[PDB]
Amino acid sequence: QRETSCSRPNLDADLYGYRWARDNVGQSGATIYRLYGKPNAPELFLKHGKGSVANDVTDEMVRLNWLTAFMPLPTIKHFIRTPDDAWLLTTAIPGKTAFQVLEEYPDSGENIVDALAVFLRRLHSIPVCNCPFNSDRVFRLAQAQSRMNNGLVDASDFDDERNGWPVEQVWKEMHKLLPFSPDSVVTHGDFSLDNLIFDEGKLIGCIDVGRVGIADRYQDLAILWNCLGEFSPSLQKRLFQKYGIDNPDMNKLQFHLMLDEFF
Ligand SMILES: NC[C@H]1O[C@H](O[C@H]2[C@H](O)[C@@H](O[C@H]3O[C@H](CO)[C@@H](O)[C@H](N)[C@H]3O)[C@H](N)C[C@@H]2N)[C@H](O)[C@@H](O)[C@@H]1O
Ligand SMILES: Cc1ccc(-c2nn(C(C)(C)C)c3ncnc(N)c23)cc1
Ligand code: NA
Repeated sequence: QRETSCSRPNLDADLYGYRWARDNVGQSGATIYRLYGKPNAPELFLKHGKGSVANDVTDEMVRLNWLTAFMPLPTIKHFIRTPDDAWLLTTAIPGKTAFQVLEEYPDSGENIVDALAVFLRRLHSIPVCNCPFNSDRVFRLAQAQSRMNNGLVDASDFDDERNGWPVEQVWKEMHKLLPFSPDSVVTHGDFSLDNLIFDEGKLIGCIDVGRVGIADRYQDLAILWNCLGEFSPSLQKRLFQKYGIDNPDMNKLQFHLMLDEFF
């Protein structure tokens, strides 16, 4: 059947009367706009990806859409995909990042880490049978290989212990840590202090979920542990203690930190 009846059925009016600011200025990836200062309307964020980055913004859109059923996330107001562009408009989660609150309230360090650990347990508790996204080490290693071969790796942003290493050395050394035992949980993928939002003293949500998928829990623990290393070894140790691991697996920890060097 081809019913063949002639019938017939955006982003412009969604943005009426907002002030525009351009955020996260010196960071890679999508251009980020903060929309604010419109009376009687919530703050919004608008991501714009061109070229390969449009795929990244598209990845984030579908992971927001899926994961919001389980966790507190920004809400998708509008998304557009054209052959070379992606625009993602979301509601802002009010508040400050974990990083911001740690700097502003140094004495709150322990409470902040406890909250991050509990939040991480909640995410990791989502049964994997719900998750349509694969983010496992095999998938991420292939992504890392392509980024290295495409010349995209930021070799000046390596951790201190790999400062000045050629990217190829990191690649080679990382492979010596394999194989290790399979563990699969729903992960965030970039669980840094920048991507967790606190408001009025409470952890109310996470952002930047474009790498969400099934992976080793150390994908999230490692990145966060690394961030806490800017502040104190005791906050790093407390993360694992609150999460409930007796003996942090230093091999998996090192593997996932090396892997994140490529991203
Ligand atoms: N290229 C884009 C990526 O840039 C950062 O990721 C990088 C980390 O920042 C680096 O680590 C440094 O910064 C940490 C705090 O972020 C510090 O604790 C750590 N001691 C520092 O060496 C790490 N070596 C590589 C990782 N790719 C962003 O987070 C990530 O979202 C973004 O996609
Ligand atoms: C100081 C600060 C605070 C928040 C954000 C932020 N970035 N982003 C993205 C980048 C995911 C759109 C957000 N998305 C939703 N809510 C947010 N609050 C943010 C950024 C910087
Ligand atoms: Na939600």
